[PDB]
Amino acid sequence: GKKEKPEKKVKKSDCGEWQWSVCVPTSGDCGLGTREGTRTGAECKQTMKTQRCKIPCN
Amino acid sequence: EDSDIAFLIDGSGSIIPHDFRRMKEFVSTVMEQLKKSKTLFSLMQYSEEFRIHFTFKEFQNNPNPRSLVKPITQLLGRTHTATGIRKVVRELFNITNGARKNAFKILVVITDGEKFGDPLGYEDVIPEADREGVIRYVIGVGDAFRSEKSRQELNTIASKPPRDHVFQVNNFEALKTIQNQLREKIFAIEGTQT
Repeated sequence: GKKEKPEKKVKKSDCGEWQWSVCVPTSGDCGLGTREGTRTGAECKQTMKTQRCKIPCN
Repeated sequence: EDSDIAFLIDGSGSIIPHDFRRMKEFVSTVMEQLKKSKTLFSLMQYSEEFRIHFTFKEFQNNPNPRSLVKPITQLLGRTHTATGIRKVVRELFNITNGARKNAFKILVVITDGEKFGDPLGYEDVIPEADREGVIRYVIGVGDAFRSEKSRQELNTIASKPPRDHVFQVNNFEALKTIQNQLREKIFAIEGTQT
């Protein structure tokens, strides 16, 4: 073996990863789309992100 | 090339000439702080009929909003914001009217009352504007937008999310206070970081 390794220490980084939403269109017959992701945590503040998607119209 | 911003002001008979003045003060002041080197403006007034005051092609010749907004008079009538925005996407944002292709097109609507007497609905107009990629912002002014049932129509005129494209004001004078947020949210092409 190598060495028994239990919970030595927790990882830092952000309080969590970013939320990945799907591109929900506004119009079926081609239109704009939106996306929103939020980040929360103990010390991490409520970070909000709102992006815009585009329909391919294939 | 940069952006094509069109202003849609209501000319209904409910708005008094003194308040209609506050509206033209707003659009001209907003037009100035948003006057870029590749940004053109267009404005169409609506009630039951529609009157274009200036298109992007002529704003390029005369980039002074105060001289094109000053001679603007009221039309008087009811509200036809549905058929109005429809004409914007087809006429105001038309290439032959000075509208550029591949340029960011943003539309702002200022109304005081719920759509009454309009033969067209939002379902027959909005999905069209969404296709061409025209992003909208709406400003609610008056008692007509104090109820959440009326606010819904504002959320239909503007683009999602409503908490980003829907502004509400109690009086035409208080429009000066929303000029700041409008300017920032119209320049924000994407969600920046802190």
